[PDB]
Amino acid sequence: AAQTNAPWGLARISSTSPGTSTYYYDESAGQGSCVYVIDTGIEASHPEFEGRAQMVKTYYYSSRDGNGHGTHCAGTVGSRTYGVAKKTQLFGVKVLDDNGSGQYSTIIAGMDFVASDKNNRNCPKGVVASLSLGGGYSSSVNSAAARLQSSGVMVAVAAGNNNADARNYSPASEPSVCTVGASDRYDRRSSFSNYGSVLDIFGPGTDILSTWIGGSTRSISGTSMATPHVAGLAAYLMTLGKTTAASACRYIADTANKGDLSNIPFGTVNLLAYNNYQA
Ligand SMILES: [Ca+2]
Ligand SMILES: [Ca+2]
Repeated sequence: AAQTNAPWGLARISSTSPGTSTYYYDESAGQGSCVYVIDTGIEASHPEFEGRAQMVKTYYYSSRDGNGHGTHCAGTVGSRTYGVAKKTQLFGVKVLDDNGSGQYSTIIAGMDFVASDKNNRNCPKGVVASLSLGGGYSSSVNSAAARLQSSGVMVAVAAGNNNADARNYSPASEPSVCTVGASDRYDRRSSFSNYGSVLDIFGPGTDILSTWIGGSTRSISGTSMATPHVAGLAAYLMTLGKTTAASACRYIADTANKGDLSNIPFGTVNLLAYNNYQA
């Protein structure tokens, strides 16, 4: 299948070179997989989700996304127009308030919730969790991410936007999950992206168009945006049977575009997420 005039990030993950505008993907499109977006919530009623999104848990007064951030990330995972895996099922877990903030205890609870809740869902091709959040180092937050991964969920997390070594941020610094940096449309490391040996992979993160609240769209930047590209790609690959939740991060790194990025510090991987599609 081919989506013409796609957002640049989608085109980039289906190309060996920058500058293309078509997103090439297998029609299966993540059908049968499930992605939990652990964030500010998801505007499930947005036409772009086609009824495939639902809120399953909130830690605040409402399950509504009053911010936009969660809806944007969910859109990059699985919206019709802006999504990597266009037929996946999306589950929203609201651990961040409408200002985009949350305590570590709540974020941890949200991860442990997903590890249990997945056992109640029909996700035959597998389960992914996308965490576009983080803050300073916490061994408890890292431990929760490790638990979620261990329970059989592919965990993708943002590297952070401090232009620093991600070793000092959580859950970015947990080695067992998939830590995602951001790149721009000219194959440069995004100027804000964290780096370091704990990074597993890069995805598109600068000027990413996706869904927003109020049934709208907008373009924003961050490692928050790169992370759902990788989460969606994992769901897509799991549906194709190419990999499993336990080894998807490794498989994505193995099959990535290598050496394409510039402004990568020595010691950080030069790997860009790639779906290896061939018609
Ligand atoms: Ca290349
Ligand atoms: Ca890792």
